Amino acid sequence: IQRTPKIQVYSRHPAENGKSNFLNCYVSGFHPSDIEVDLLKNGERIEKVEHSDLSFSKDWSFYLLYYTEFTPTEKDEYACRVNHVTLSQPKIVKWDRDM
Amino acid sequence: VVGAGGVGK
Amino acid sequence: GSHSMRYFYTSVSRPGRGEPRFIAVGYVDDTQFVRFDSDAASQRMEPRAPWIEQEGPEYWDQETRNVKAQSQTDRVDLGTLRGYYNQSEDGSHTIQIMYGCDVGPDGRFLRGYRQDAYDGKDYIALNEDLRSWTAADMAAQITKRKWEAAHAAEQQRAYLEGRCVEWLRRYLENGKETLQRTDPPKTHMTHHPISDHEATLRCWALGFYPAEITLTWQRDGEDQTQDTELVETRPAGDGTFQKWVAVVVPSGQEQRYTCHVQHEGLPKPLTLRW
Repeated sequence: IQRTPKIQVYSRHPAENGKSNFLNCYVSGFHPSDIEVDLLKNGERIEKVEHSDLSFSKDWSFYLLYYTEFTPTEKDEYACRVNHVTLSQPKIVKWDRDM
Repeated sequence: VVGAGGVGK
Repeated sequence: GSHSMRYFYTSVSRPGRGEPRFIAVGYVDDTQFVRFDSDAASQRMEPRAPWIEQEGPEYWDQETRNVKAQSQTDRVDLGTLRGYYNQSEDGSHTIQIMYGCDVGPDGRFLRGYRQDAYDGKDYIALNEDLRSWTAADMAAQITKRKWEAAHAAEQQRAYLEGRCVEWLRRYLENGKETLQRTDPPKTHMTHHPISDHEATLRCWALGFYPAEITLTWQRDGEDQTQDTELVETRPAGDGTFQKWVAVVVPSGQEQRYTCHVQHEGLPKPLTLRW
């Protein structure tokens, strides 16, 4: 059967405004593997986002890292939009600098 | 290094 | 310490969207080093760690054709298993395969594995003796008999105790400088009031390798197992990992909580107190 992704949104390094960083969205625990993961900046989809190669865990559920280089500022809000067969609407997780 | 030709289910 | 090499294959049928998709990745411990993606442009097995690049072109030739061979077999199996289960061609289905070998701290063979799933559920797996199989359901028993008849286990056991450990040892040596490193976690604590009477303490482990780690909260020296929010260990993106454990505490009582961090790169485990 199907399994809903867990979603973590975070930066590679502790955020400092004006310092280059990487914005990560980690999705895991999901099945099947078909999924779309987009990164938003103030609600707009970021254009160049890369991802890891599809792998999976001991219980066979999938995981992927989507990431993009970015420079945080005070006013820009970032979120991750996960589109999956188990979600009747896409889940949007906001970036929290301490999570 | 990967494994060689599997049988077939 | 101990070491592992593992390959993960995923084959996904997509009726009405083309031929099945095949993705293969190979790990040494928590480090990916090869990738094959059937949708990608190269149609080649590709390096994903700097140290695998010192293999000569015959390596990439041989790896590419063996991976391609497995995807080919998977395509056959997608059709076959559909028969076993009387499923229509309109549906997407998924075959997953994981196999590999472990060696001890001295490069000696420890364990071999090979397991297969269908649609996310155990289908058939090789037993620890590397000579018998365990079928998960009725359909997999048909495969079990096919594979007993073809002595698949002995092909598989010869690989697991032979080439698999040999090249695992080889990769461990050629990538010694990154694969046999330990980066210990960089730890810190954050603290945020939630109300006039409660606060969150969050314990952070950053920049560590390998991924295995334990974070535990204690109160006056008693594990707080039930009341801690703990996130899955996650990739930073640069080869290292991150993890945190958080606990809601009464405002004013923070000094009773300790976060304990165990990781193999730590000579002794760390204790953090706000």
